[PDB]
Amino acid sequence: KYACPECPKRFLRSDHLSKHIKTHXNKK
Ligand SMILES: [Zn+2]
Repeated sequence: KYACPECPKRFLRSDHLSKHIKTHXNKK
């Protein structure tokens, strides 16, 4: 839950990381 799973961006907020990975996840 904590820290990034695919990119060296590791903080301490799992749910900042949820919507970080919801970055890992929509692009326009
Ligand atoms: Zn990341």
